[PDB]
Amino acid sequence: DPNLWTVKCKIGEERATAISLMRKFIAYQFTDTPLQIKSVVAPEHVKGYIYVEAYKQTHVKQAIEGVGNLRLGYWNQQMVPIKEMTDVLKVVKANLKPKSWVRLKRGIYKDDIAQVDYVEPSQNTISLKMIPRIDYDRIKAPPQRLFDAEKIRSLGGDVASDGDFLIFEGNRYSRKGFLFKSFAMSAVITEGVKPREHNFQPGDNVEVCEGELINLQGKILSVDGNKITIMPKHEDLKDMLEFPAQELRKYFKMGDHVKVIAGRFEGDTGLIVRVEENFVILFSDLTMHELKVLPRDSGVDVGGQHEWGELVQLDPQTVGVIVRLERETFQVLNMYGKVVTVRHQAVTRKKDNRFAVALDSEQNNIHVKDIVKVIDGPHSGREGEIRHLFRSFAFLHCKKLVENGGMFVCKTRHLVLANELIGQTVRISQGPYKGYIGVVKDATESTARVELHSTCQTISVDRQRLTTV
Amino acid sequence: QPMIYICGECHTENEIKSRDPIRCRECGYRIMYKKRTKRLVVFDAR
Amino acid sequence: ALETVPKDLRHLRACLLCSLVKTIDQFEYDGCDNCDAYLQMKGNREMVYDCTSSSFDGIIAMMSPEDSWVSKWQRVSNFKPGVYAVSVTGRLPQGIVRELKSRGVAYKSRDTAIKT
Amino acid sequence: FIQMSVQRIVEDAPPIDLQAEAQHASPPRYLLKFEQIYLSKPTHWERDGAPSPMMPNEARLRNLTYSAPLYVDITKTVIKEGEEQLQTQHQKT
Amino acid sequence: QEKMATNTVYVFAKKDSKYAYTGECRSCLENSSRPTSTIWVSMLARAIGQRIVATLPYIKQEVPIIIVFRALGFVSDRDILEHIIYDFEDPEMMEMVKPSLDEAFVIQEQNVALNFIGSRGAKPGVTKEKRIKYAKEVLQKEMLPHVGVSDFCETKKAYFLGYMVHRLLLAALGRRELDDRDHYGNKRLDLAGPLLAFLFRGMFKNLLKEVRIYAQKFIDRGKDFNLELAIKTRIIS
Ligand SMILES: [Zn+2]
Repeated sequence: DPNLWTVKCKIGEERATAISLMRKFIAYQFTDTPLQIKSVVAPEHVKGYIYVEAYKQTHVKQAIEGVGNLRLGYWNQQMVPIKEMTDVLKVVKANLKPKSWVRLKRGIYKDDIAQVDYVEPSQNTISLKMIPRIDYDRIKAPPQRLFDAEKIRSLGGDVASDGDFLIFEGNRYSRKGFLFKSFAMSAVITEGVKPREHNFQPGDNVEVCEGELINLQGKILSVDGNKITIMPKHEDLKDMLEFPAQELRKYFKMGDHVKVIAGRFEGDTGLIVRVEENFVILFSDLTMHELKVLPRDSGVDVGGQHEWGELVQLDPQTVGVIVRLERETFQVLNMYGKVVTVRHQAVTRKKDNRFAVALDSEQNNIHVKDIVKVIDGPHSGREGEIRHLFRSFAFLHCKKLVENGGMFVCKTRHLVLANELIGQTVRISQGPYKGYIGVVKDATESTARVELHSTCQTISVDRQRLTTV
Repeated sequence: QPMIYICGECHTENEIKSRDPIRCRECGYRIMYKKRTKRLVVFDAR
Repeated sequence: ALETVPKDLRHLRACLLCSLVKTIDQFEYDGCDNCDAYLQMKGNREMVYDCTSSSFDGIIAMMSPEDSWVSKWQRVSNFKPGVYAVSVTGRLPQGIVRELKSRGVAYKSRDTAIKT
Repeated sequence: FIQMSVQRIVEDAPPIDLQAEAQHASPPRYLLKFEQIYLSKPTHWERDGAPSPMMPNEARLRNLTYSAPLYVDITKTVIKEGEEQLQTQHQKT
Repeated sequence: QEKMATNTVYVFAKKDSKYAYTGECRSCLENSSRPTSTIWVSMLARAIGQRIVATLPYIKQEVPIIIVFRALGFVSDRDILEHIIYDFEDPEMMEMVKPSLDEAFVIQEQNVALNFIGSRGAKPGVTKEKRIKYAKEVLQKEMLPHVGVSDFCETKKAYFLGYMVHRLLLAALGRRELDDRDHYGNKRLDLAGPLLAFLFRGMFKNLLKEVRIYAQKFIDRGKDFNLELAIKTRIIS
């Protein structure tokens, strides 16, 4: 049987090389200079070089003569080894739900939270429910805002209304203030959004969830991506076993410190007071406000209308942020910095302006999500993330603050985003240097340094001795 | 504002504005010298 | 001959039966250069779209299949020299396969890909 | 150097004959030989005015390269088929 | 820039080496593209003793001079000695030339000597007739270009190489004295002319080897080509 020999080729022009060698084979197959090679292989995904099937290297060299595209493999050839010749012709070929939330990878809608309105059965795209970032073709010759169909009908351009549904500016589809447009599944980020996966790190205590090895707990020695071959050291066991990720879970007796790796709460820490079936409850270190999370890692009140951290209208003039959920009431941090107790129905849910802009103490533009330092007022010295803005008020969050679930309120002006004689030709009119013309480099209340035009020296004299030109 | 220059070849004072190619309106010569300044110069004779 | 060889890179299609890679002009004008007598796609474009593939991986310029181990592994030793495909995505309909089996030609798949 | 050594260097270089990729279907070449170098005095301007000689002081001031263009005349003679030889000469290349 | 003079024979004696005396003549044609192809004719520094070898360009190992002459075309031995010792009545020359003669009494004809040289070549041929051609090319062009590169210059190259060997023997016997390296008679000065010639020659070859590439890229398809586009005026300047 003949063997395969690597011949280096021009990149991106390997298929054309095989076509030219086949034409060269048929053009000289009856002549006195025959191509004694057997086949030519240029694969689909192997880029840069092709393969010649022959019993000899000299047959390869005398067959590729006259081909310029292989001239970097003309002098020497390398044989594909015998066990590896089948590797030449060898060809190889959850995380997303309806009403879940993803993040688009590109565009102005890059990194924005978007709800999955519809999963396409062909698995090409998903319809996404968004909030548009558009200037309504007025500024174009931005923060998120609700789609005003009357405004885009007023401005005109590419607009087509079909009731609440509307097509605009490149087949952008919108309905009832929200966008509903298909975007590719390869173009969206399906995991870690939190408006399978495995995360195990050496040193954590894990439990065996199934098997004859079930209910062993031990600490992680090492980690791999799938079958972790987690090498746990179980209690009272000096031996290392191997477990696949799917067989494990992150256990924890009550009283140990825990971190929230991913979720609405991620970054927060606490001691777990009670562990339930897959449920785990804990108290945060910043605030004693309760938390219930899954073992691998709700946030909404009973009734589903409101959720912690939301902006509410307390009365016609006063806004606040919900900072504690109770069975009949909320605790709300109002815009003045006081916490009030109100019945769930006594406050109205307020539309948050995610695209709000304000000025900080140094006249910088600040926006929601910005990190600011507090430089005046009661919270001076603190640092926080802007969560909401209203008139002269900013609601901030800092996870280190245990009070009010980390929320606090500051005035925007208490925040910050985290001589005449100089150069004037003078004439010394008194003293030992009298009559010299120079230029004032530095000047004070008393004296001034004069670069003398004549000498190579800068000397200082009194301002009472100088007379300008 | 005027910034009168001097042609290297024909020595002709010719008006040039900012952001224009260095060209002499006659003789096409492309090297220009600026001028002598107007501000006062005081030299000791030492 | 040269009539089997494709003329350009655009619209290259591999056959579903013998993995013969030609352009759509050559399938329209010549049919299959190996087994058109069993398939009869010459004189019909829809027969070509039913009997050729739009997805293929790897090409082989099979010059002498009588003394090729690649033709032994790809099972194309008893064929004619030409441009062949390594992996072919696609399948004939059941009428064509049943008609070939009634003529004594069982349809072996050229999809030799390792699907996961 | 610029009188005779450049001439001998430009003339002793062998002519280049070049074929196709040994066939097309189931190949002629040409010679392209050149000689008789020409050298002109330094010149300076490019697509903005009719070219003018470079003064060395102007080169110093404008950080130009006080260089001179050299020219050759090439004779490419090409044979294809039928035994008909046509040679085209390009002066001042 | 100073350099050692070309086409002249220098007999030196380096202190610590396997050989005592060595005669070199770096050679150049009349400003050819080939660099200084330096050839050394050396004498070992001590059985038999005092064999004469000649390390050759594009040859990995030293080659005894008599093998070089037989490869050059002199089958006999009297003819070879006629090119080295010019007066046969001097037996002191013979007593030192015979230790190199008796080293190579197993090569008697031109082709076996060509094979011997080709085996020592940097690119050893796989067959005999490839080493023959490689060594013939080396003797034709690499060795002693200044005495001539043509169809038949074997007699002139043999005369000059025998002169080099005679010069080495004169230094070995003490009839003459070793040439001085700092003697500025043996030096040459590369002024603007020669330096610009050396550099322009290389750039001109580089220009030609890209005109060729452009020509190939158009004639593989065979439509036509334009020498105006082929010439890359940037490279030389
Ligand atoms: Zn077929």
